[PDB]
Amino acid sequence: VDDVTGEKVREAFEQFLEDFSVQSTDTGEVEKVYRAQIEFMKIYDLNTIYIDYQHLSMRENGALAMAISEQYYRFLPFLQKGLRRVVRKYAPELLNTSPEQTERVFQISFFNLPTVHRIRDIRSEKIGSLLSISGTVTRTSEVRPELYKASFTCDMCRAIVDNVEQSFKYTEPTFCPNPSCENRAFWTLNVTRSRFLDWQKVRIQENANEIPTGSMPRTLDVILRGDSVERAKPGDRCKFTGVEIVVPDV
Amino acid sequence: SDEINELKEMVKDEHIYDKLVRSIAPAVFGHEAVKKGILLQMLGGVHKSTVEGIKLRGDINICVVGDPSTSKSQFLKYVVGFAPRSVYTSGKASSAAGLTAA
Amino acid sequence: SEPLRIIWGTNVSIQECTTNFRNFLMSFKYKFRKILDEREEFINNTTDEELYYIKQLNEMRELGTSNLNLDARNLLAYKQTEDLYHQLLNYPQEVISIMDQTIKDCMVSLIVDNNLDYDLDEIETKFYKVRPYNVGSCKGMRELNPNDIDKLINLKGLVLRSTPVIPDMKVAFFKCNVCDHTMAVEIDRGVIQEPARCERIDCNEPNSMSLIHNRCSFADKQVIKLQETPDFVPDGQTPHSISLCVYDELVDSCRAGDRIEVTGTFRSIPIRANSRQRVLKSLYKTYVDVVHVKKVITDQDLAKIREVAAREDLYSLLARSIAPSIYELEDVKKGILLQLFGGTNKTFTKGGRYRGDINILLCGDPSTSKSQILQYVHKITPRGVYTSGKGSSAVGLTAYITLVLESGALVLSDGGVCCIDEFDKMSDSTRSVLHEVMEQQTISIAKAGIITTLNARSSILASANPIGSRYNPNLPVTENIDLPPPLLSRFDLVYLVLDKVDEKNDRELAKHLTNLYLEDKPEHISQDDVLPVEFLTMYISYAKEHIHPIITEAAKTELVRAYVGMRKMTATTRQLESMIRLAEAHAKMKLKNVVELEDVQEAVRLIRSAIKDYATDPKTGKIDMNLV
Amino acid sequence: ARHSRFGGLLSIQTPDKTRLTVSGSQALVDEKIALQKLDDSKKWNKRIIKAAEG
DNA sequence: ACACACTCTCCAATTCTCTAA
DNA sequence: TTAGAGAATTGGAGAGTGTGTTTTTTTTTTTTTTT
Ligand SMILES: Nc1ncnc2c1ncn2[C@@H]1O[C@H](COP(=O)(O)OP(=O)(O)NP(=O)(O)O)[C@@H](O)[C@H]1O
Ligand SMILES: [Mg+2]
Ligand SMILES: [Zn+2]
Ligand SMILES: [Zn+2]
Repeated sequence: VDDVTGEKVREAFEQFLEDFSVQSTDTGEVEKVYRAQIEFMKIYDLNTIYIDYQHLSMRENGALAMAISEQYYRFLPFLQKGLRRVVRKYAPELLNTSPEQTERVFQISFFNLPTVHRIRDIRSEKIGSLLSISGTVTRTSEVRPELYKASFTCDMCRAIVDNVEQSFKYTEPTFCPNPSCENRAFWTLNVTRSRFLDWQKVRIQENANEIPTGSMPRTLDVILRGDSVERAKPGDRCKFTGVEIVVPDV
Repeated sequence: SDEINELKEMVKDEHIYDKLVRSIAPAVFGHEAVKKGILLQMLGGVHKSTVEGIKLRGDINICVVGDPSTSKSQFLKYVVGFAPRSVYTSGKASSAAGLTAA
Repeated sequence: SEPLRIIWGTNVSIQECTTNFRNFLMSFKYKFRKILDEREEFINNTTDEELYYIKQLNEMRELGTSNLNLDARNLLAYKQTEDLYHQLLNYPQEVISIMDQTIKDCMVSLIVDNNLDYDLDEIETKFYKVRPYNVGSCKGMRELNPNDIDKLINLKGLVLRSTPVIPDMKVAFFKCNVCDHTMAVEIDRGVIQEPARCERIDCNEPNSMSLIHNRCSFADKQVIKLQETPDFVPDGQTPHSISLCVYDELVDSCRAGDRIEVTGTFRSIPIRANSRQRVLKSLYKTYVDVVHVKKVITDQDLAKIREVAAREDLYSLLARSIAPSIYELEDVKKGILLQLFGGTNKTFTKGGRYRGDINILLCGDPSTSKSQILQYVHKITPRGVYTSGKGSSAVGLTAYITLVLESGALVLSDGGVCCIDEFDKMSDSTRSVLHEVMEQQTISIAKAGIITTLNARSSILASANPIGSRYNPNLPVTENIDLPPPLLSRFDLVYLVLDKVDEKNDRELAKHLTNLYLEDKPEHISQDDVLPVEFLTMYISYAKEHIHPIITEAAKTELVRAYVGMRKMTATTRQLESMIRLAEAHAKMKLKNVVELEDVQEAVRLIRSAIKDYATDPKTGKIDMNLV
Repeated sequence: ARHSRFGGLLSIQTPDKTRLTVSGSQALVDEKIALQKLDDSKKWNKRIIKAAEG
């Protein structure tokens, strides 16, 4: 079964990356800034791309921006698929990270959203939407490796399982793929073939000047990944953007 | 570029020192001596060490004593409202653990 | 004839409840309620004939809002719903649902029948909810019994604390691991109805579907802790508390120290012995499931307020009406009235913010009725606290580490008045806490694991007796009061009240107090003309919200002159600011937008009168008792 | 409109005075939904038959 | 010993195929 | 064209087996001995 909205969003975001076609800061000449940003990334072997929400707002009567805003968690994989093709088209040197080289895990980033919420304004109706938040940092965790994609091999026979997907808990295969063996136990995680990510936990509390009458400040836990770990510092004031999520009792 | 131009323009002035002293804590009437002291603390001295490895302190500590209604807390309020790295604490409502580390 | 729908275990038919409530909703008019009320004479024939709930529904449509209040007495006024009133109390879960689906259908019917421009899809998308209230007599928290389970209840109390918002699941989302088919499933009775096999025809496989947490749908839940009011506690015992569960609209409504009345179903549930197994305990947990919360305008109100403000005797009228049964003490009453109004709050782009609040100290002889006055202020103010000197610690008065931070008296009292009695009994250690809160109206904290600053826009009203416990005329006034100068400098008004013997005064006082015992429950009152407490509260509240006086140049000249007069001779710089603040409070009380010469002169006069300055020896600082 | 644990209980009486029980708040008002929800609880489905390869 | 999770086994319910009237 | 006799495939009833369980601060109110 296939989601048509995802494919149409994918190949519309593709066209935005191709031909946003803003004119120069000094002259009436088309500049194509996002293609230039891809070239810049190629020059310096970067892994993240920044997009302006105002540029997306004016595109195609705003429907694309609405779909990205209200259903970010559904559409984020399709946005990744859309960007991969464009980088292949104009800068295939960026697709890889001598023996063979694994693929680059690109990160899309957004800024200049219309409004900033307080920690006190987080409510369950907004789960999975795109938001921006501000507060004072009070604690930070050390950087830890998070398992992103896994690969296992069987003890009772020479067989391998690859690209197993994790979500919130450490997860392992359901069968031995070789039908000559039935053992489900004694898997081992191949640290060379599997892939990890950088992960950091930080904790924030409300701005003192914003607290309402007779009340006290609430707090929140925030997750940082990739090239943004250790950017935050205790006692500083920061502004964040991302999506709010819901975490189980593992 | 415009920031550099503005900074150069005020750097060139003959009367810059007096204007700087006069611009600390605008709401407080008089007490130019304390304002001058606050400016010099904010700028600070030069940190250094000797061949022996001993360090020489490069910064300035200040204390203000006064009888009531002398507006002495306004200086602390201005400093904590202005200086980029600063914290305000009350001697009654704080602990040694909360002051250093816990 | 046909199958029927029946509330389980009742033989009540849903058709009758639906039709009766529809008829009530589309034909009730306010005049019927006045028939149940004491007189037909009250009726305004023009207004009271109107279809009240149709008017409300039109407003809901055009204001874009989703909830309808309903006081249950109207169900008794209309003849067709006299029995529905009882059925509501006995079967709330079913009856309330019936009412909801009635209101939504009526809203649709209005736009399609009156053929209006509004989007039908928009109205179909929304949820509409009734919120019944004023159901009957309130019930004591300890007197709820196991025969009240699942019936509607009404409670009064005070709010202790609220937990943060909890996400509550409402719809589950499944996805097939092999073929990527998806299904949305409805949650009822807390159990997820997971499919046995993937429902796509060609992928009919077992264990094939799986849950996706962050594509589910959730709703807000919160728990509020309500405490028993002292009016109901048994003799020689301490108050109890009960927990309220609240959802969606009402979630963040209420703060610590609030005083409320609620309405909700009284529920009970089992609890498990361990998290591994289905074993339940024999005792059941109990709680309340609220559907409405209430705190304990018209052109006629504005007309009354403007007309009262035009009276010549207004200042004396308001002052003698805050505490009607207390004899004389007019200057004390006046100062307290100006504390109630307050100054104006000011904030600059730079140079800070300046307090509008007034601090008052009452000091003098025993039996002078100081503490009796504190009772009136504590009950008049919308928010506030009363406490005693030996009852208070430094932590309890401000804030408490518990890792979480918790509120004390001055924080609960924010925006209100904090009454402190036996002020002379608390230690110098505890009193030193008040310096920062009175000067800045903020509380700074720096302890293990917590460092922050909190707001405290709190007015202090204090009561004390002098050193030696009776005022000694052989010592100067500052030595009789005996507070240290850094703390005595922070009060806007300081009053001396003295137990001076005089036959003229004593006969009047004796006649006043003995007159209260001529009746069982007295109707007698000290004066012919006083305002009711409700209307007086309305006046003060409106004047606080709408009026914001400014300094006139004339007022500036008089303030400078007056300060130099008190100064040249001790008056500190705070005497100037407190004069400004008192003059502003006086201006609000007349509903003026400007401070004038008259207001400045009243502020000066009241300061001179409070500390008996005219009777003070200007050089020795002693008071001539003969001049009092 | 209201949450998943608020729900009351419904009874439906047939001809010949026999009664059934269903839960949830929408069943109180919508008989079509109640009738459909009633049959949906029942466990069995008949198992099924199935052309091309190579 | 008392609820649970998981494995094993046998038996009959079911549909498919062939034959003759 | 119906139907009835025989063979093959599948479901889950239910029986069995193994398993897990009880159980150094830091902050704040109060009493007591010590200078
Ligand atoms: N002017 C008055 N009007 C009304 N009651 C009065 C007056 N003067 C004294 N009383 C009565 O005398 C008693 C005063 O008690 P109280 O309010 O505690 O006075 P106080 O100033 O707080 N004295 P103390 O607590 O000893 O410092 C009460 O019963 C009052 O009703
Ligand atoms: Mg008293
Ligand atoms: Zn194997
Ligand atoms: Zn499937």
